[PDB]
Amino acid sequence: LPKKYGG
Amino acid sequence: RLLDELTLEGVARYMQSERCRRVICLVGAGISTSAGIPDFRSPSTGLYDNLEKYHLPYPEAIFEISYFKKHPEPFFALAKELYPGQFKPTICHYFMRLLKDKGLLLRCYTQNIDTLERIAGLEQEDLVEAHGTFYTSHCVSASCRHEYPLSWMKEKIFSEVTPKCEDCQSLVKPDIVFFGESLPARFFSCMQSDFLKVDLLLVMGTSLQVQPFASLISKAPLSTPRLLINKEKAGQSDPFLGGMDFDSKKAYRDVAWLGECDQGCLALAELLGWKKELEDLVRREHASIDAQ
Ligand SMILES: *C(=O)C(C)(C)CSCCCCCCCCCCCC
Ligand SMILES: [Zn+2]
Repeated sequence: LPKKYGG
Repeated sequence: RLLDELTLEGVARYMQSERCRRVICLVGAGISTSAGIPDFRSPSTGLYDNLEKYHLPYPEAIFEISYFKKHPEPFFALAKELYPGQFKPTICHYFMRLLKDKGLLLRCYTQNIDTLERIAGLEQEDLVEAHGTFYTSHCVSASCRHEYPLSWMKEKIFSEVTPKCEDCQSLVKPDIVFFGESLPARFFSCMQSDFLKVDLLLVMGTSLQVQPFASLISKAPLSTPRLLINKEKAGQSDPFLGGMDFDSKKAYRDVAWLGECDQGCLALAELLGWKKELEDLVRREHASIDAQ
């Protein structure tokens, strides 16, 4: 699953 | 078009018609500021400003999972500084409880971690907490994962004792999504099902700037009306990088009510004939919280 990033 | 006019009155009439059965709410920090909860993703809040004494490799390290697991003390020191004095949900939160009571709430997707949706009476099934929540915490060891309630976590934060698991003595972390952690599987699974079923999108207190949450508005069926209740207009295509269309001659389903989220939800409840119900619920729940 996608990881949490700034954007 | 489903709305007879692109106004709050048009949305209220649609909500009262047989066509509007299932509402999805998308909410952000703007629905909790009147509860005293600051916007944690706003540079104006200054989260990254006074971190000198922690000697971090970079300011954002205080919210990154790998750094946290090695050096959790800075995060918990900041959590004590920012911990709210009270958890009293807003008119906006209780408006969503009314939606639930009346069988209209399909789901609330929230970017907030402050637990106010739950206090206001939304249940786990009703919620997609896109960035997790402080409501529960877990031992970080994969083989253990003991769960702890917020009262347990609060006590550790305020006594300045780094929270450790009573079973295995690993760190215990609030269930918010740190940078570098996976976003919740529930966010993607619910999105794939809910937006097949939605009749109205109620977007409140979010500037729709943080992904993937902001892309939820593009998941609505083309006919589904979308109402923004927010201090500022948001969600339109970006003339540079590039969406909501409130104002063009091609606009047909998006409506912006600009003002405080509480006043917008109050105005909508009033049009719906729910104002007394909402006042009575809020005053009762606030009285109950003030009396704890
Ligand atoms: C991702 O964008 C996250 C989830 C990290 C944004 S939250 C960033 C700031 C968190 C500060 C720690 C919380 C302070 C205490 C809040 C208690 C609420 C119940
Ligand atoms: Zn454990």
